[PDB]
Amino acid sequence: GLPPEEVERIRAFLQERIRGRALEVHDLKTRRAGPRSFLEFHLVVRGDTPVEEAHRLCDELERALAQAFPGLQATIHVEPEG
Amino acid sequence: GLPPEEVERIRAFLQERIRGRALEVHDLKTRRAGPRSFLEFHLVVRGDTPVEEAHRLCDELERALAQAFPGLQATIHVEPEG
Repeated sequence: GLPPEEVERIRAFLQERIRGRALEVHDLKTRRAGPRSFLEFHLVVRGDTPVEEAHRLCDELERALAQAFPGLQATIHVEPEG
Repeated sequence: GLPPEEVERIRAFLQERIRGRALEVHDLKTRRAGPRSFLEFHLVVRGDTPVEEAHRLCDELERALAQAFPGLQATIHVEPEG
């Protein structure tokens, strides 16, 4: 897994980016493979969120994470509130 | 994989069960493990489908598949049209 400090940076980065668009990030898991790294988390959204909207958010977050954390690839599991 | 006639019955079953609730199923992958079997597929929904509704449909399809094909367990990837 990635260093705890990095995980905290990633959490803070996500929190800022999801304001008004998602409710919670949880079940966050990481692993390193040399020059590359992996992140997986559940992204909680309002139940009424359109699937397209959730998908677009995930795509944006993946791109943003890749830029801010070189080598990092994210997998995101969208979850409705409750 | 499962016997070819069975895979087609699974496909046709899904296509019926999603009438009025999703658009398409694709990329069906199957495996047998003794008396158990596994299915993975992609479920295409309208972009405006609420995330709660997509989640509920996946749970329903999983239950329906387990009843119609004893021992079969499904994993479903939701995706918006286009």
